[PDB]
Amino acid sequence: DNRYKSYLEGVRYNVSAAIGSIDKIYNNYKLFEEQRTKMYSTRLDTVTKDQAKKEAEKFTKEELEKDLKELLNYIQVSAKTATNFVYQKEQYAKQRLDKLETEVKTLISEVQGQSHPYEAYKAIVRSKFLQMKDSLEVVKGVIDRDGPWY
Repeated sequence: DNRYKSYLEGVRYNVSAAIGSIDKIYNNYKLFEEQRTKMYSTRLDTVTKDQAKKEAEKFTKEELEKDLKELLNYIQVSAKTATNFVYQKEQYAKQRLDKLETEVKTLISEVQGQSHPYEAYKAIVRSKFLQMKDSLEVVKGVIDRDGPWY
């Protein structure tokens, strides 16, 4: 019905948003790591090291924690709406979102434990983080299709 379409539209919206968060954090980590390496390089001059230090100092622990909180919020709202997908073609999305919610809660718990930006990033971009985009893309494929599942 039209109510079900509204549920699909909202989950699609939030899962896309979550994937944006996953892409943002990972890329922020990559850039942070690149700039940190430069800033401590033995083969680079002070001008270059200085610029790297300035770019590295922008990656705060607070931005990461807020990014993970945003990610959790999009996923947890989606998981609740996805109860409606039980016994429907999109059902597989419900279990995957519940499990992602649990996993992102763990990452937030990790980031709080750490005090410095680089170590917080290093603690959270590991095995389970690095499968999250793939899992959300599985969800996306379940909830937003333009033809059969081949």
